[PDB]
Amino acid sequence: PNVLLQNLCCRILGKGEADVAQQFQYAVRVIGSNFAPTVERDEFLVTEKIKKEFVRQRREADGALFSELHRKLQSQGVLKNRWSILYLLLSLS
Amino acid sequence: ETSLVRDLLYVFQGIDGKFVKMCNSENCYKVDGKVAVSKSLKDITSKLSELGWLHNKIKKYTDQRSLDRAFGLVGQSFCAALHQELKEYYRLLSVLHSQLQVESSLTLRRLLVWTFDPKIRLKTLAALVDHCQGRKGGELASAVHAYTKTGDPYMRSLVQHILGLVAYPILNFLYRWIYDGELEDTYHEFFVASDPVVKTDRLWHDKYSLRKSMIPSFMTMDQSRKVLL
Amino acid sequence: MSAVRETMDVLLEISRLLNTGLDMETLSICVRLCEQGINPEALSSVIKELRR
Amino acid sequence: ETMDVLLEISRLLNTGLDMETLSICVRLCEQGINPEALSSVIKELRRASDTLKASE
Amino acid sequence: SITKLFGDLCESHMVSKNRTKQTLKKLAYDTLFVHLFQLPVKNKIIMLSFNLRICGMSSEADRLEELVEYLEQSNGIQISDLHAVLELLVELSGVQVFEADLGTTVAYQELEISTTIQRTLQIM
Amino acid sequence: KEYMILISQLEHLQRQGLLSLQKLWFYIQPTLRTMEVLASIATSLNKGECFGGATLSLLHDRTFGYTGDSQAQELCLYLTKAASAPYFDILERWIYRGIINDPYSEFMVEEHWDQRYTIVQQQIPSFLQKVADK
Amino acid sequence: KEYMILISQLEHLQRQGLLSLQKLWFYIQPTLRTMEVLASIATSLNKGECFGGATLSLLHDRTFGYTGDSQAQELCLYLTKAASAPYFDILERWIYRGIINDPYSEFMVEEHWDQRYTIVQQQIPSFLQKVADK
Amino acid sequence: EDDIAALVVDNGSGMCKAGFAGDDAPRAVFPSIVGRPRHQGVMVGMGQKDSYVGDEAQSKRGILTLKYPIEHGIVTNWDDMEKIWHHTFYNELRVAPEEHPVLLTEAPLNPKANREKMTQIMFETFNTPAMYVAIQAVLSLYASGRTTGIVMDSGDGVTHTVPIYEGYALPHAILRLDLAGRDLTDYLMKILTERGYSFTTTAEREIVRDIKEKLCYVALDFEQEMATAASSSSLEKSYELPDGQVITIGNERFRCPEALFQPSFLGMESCGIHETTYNSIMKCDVDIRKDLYANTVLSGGTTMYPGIADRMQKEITALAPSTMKIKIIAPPERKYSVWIGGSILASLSTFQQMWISKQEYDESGPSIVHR
Repeated sequence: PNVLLQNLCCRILGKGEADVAQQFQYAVRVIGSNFAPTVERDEFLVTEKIKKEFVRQRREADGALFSELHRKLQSQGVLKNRWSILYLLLSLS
Repeated sequence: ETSLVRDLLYVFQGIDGKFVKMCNSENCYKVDGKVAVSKSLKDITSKLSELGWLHNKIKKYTDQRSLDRAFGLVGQSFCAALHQELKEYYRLLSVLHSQLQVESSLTLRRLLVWTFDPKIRLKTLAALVDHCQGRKGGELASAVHAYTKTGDPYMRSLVQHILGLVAYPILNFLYRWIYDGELEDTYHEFFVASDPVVKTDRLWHDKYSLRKSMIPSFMTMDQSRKVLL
Repeated sequence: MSAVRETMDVLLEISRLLNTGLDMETLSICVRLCEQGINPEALSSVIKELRR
Repeated sequence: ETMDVLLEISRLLNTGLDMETLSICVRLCEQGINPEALSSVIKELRRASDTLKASE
Repeated sequence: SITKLFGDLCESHMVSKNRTKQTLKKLAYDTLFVHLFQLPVKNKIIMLSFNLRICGMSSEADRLEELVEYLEQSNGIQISDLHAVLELLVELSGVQVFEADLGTTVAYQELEISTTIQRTLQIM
Repeated sequence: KEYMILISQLEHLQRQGLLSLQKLWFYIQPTLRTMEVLASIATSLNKGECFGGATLSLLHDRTFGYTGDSQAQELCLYLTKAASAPYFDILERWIYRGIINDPYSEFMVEEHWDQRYTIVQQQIPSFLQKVADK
Repeated sequence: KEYMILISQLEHLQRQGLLSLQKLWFYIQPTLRTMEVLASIATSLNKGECFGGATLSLLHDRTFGYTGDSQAQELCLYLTKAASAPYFDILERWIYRGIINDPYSEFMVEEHWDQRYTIVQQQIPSFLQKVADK
Repeated sequence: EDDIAALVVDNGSGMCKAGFAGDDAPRAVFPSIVGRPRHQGVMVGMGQKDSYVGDEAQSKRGILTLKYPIEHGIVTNWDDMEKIWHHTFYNELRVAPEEHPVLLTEAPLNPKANREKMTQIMFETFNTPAMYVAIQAVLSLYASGRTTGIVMDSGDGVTHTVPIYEGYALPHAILRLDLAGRDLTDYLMKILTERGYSFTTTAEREIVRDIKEKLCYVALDFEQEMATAASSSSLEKSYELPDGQVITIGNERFRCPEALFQPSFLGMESCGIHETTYNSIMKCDVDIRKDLYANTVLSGGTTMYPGIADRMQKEITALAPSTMKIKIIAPPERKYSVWIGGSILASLSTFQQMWISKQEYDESGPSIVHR
């Protein structure tokens, strides 16, 4: 938990292990107050949102492909909290 | 058997039980109503009466306890610590009773040694309320202090507890009145009788006088005139 | 392990398509957290502040 | 001030140390005595006191 | 005066006499040297305050961070390796709102009663 | 709210029942202490009919009186503090600009040229009339 | 206390029957060896009506003569240390500070250059006279 | 056992400090002397005896001639060196070392031909079952609860500056500096002579070595301390020795600790204490230098002053870089810091297979010290 959270600050900022302290406290607080998901778990809602977004930009070809790739992510059977990851990518577009 | 275990329990928990106890010193311990019964009932029925008397002494002081706070700030502080050590006696009453229902077997002789450990506690609080009936301070503080002047290093912790809680309004009058000179006494329960006298601007006329007979014994005389000064 | 590689590949490709600004190492870290049941909302919020 | 602040932190982190032990520990830290070595020494002393106290 | 302090330390945790003190001194030294032979404190503190947050000790987390911040912003006045004092403390670490506190304390009072009853049965 | 929710916590111990009249008396020894103090404050306000500054000095008198009984102090203290933060807020709005407003006539300072006010002495703050003259 | 919980221990066995007079007497032989020395302690305190160092003197010579049974030596050793850690604490603050509290004439050296301090021999010590002089 | 029955003999550089383990000060310390009669006759003073040694040679020092078996820290003669070991075990302790292991000390710069020599003496002559030869540098570090650092041994011997990294010393950083405390006490007599008070009795000169630690004090910045003397400060104390001779301090108070940094008052071109500190660390490996700045330890009988701890601290930064944390660990006792480390070692758990016995001595002879 802690180590991963720290490594993230370290990596994106491109600064070393004890140089991330101030951000490290901000993330721990933001994470600490809203640690767990507050919204229902439902993969389907996110896939539809990601597909409306492509529709919205008329990048429909990238949308069609995105469905193939999402199906591929599911079929491999490796992840379990697929929704969260996809929601995190979508939020970051 | 088990009925005589319930019968002393109600007498500890309060008064009466399966026959009438109501008597305090009209007391033949408890009425049987019969005597065809064992003669070992006369010596278990004397052990039944002797915890309940010392529970009721602390209780009648707690009955006279409740006031807005009138005649003495110290008085209900002492009765507050007798309510706190009253509270400890009931937990020792609930662990007896827990034997009765299923969780087992009872015997009066084992719950006797579980009441023989409250008995050095609640007996000396029954002597401690006997020193002072009074509510006025600087003598309740002299009462709890005369008991650490007595021996027995296992009731010396139990009165020293009461001594720390009795002292807690007295010394809260003192250090604030050293720094500001604020006051609240209207019984003169502090060990300095704080201005009773008619108000005239000072010329060396006595307005503050200690009025020796409100001095704790957890302070001494040369320290009472130092803090008065 | 094989499966895991292929899975990271899909994830990297999805990332590229959605033009998010995540690379492989940051994304692996993001995935490990999410899988521990982390609130993605809160997490996105941290990540945007970290990119600023 | 400073000794009181450090006594609250001791309680929040559940380390159970009062002002006496804290003052002894502070003068050890100041003499350049390693924290990690000391946290071990302390774990052993608690364990040992409590053992001696239980046979009593 | 490393030598007094360590003697003081052996006596403090115990709040006959010479025999015990020498034993404790030996324990203490043996452990100390063995350990010696064999990150900055702030990131460790942060990890702990993070633990406090997930466990929902937020108020204590807020206070803890604030106090550490206060010591950092202070110049030391009687401590010369303030960082080490913090690290040692650190290395020694370890509605339905109102019914939770009441439920824990009531469960504890019942428990205390059970352990005292188990003790009373046990002596027999 | 904390009084009525504890009775439900011991009613979870009533589905596994083994509570006694004597075991329950132990939980009831804290909440008779809290409630008897709550009753003796409640009786005095009826007898007075006090409101506004007449409540404020009455609850300020219980902060003195219940010194030396520490946990009885905590509710009588809490009650004056929660009665003072409304009161002294109507005071502070008069310090930042100049608003005297009396909807119910909670504040003592009545509003009338000559700059008359007159306080009243019926109702007064937690402290004495010297704080009134200021 | 420590007599009467060992009593109840043996009555726990009596909740099943089995017990005869020589089944119980493996308890009576350790208790009998304690009491029989505790009763020969107890006569000299009472009819002596001793107090102070004089009390320590009777318990010290009883501790010397009962070296024959280790169980007998150990009780009067507990008796002479539970009677001396009070009396050691009064002399300890006397030789450390030089001020004493005796509200019951608790020490052999009573108060009241030429302010004479009189040491009595009715609290005649277990320790020698030469170390009592110092 | 050996937990309290291991003997700690710290053969220092002028005083032998013997005692039993699990104490914080030595039982009996006294300066090591022997005395040899020239012509034997009728004696005077203490009773018939073949040699007055030690504390029966310090009681009479004008009927005998004094000879230290330990001179400049190192054993010069080995015959008389056994005679002071004989004195420490049987008079100033009393136990036979044959049932009780012995922990004996060494210099950080004695030759190995000398080191096989002290092993040959304890095994054969005193017939010890086991013993261990231990450095004085590592013991004083051990009383200060560290395992690494440099100790500033300034004793009644050769100044040592020994950086030890994890119980292993750097064999290219142990400087032998010829300042001794006995050099300062001797310097102090000859500037007392500029005040007009001259010695002529050996007994008055013994109290010079006491006064050096006793009356004499150290303030920060000597240079302004003589400047504050020119405006007539209070610092001048006059000890009275019953007789007409006076030992005063006041204009020689600050020159005598100033001679630590400046050997020019002694008339030489040698290194000072801070200087010989700085030269020793400046030839140490660059990766473990940091650990030596933060674990500076004062030790010995020369740096016995109330205020020399902070003088060395304000003074050492002005040499070494300031991107080094230098912290002066100054114990108030430090003469006995070698001994407290030697007793604590007897009570070390990891020492019960580092003992050098007679059986391992029987298989490889006196090169078992190579260890």
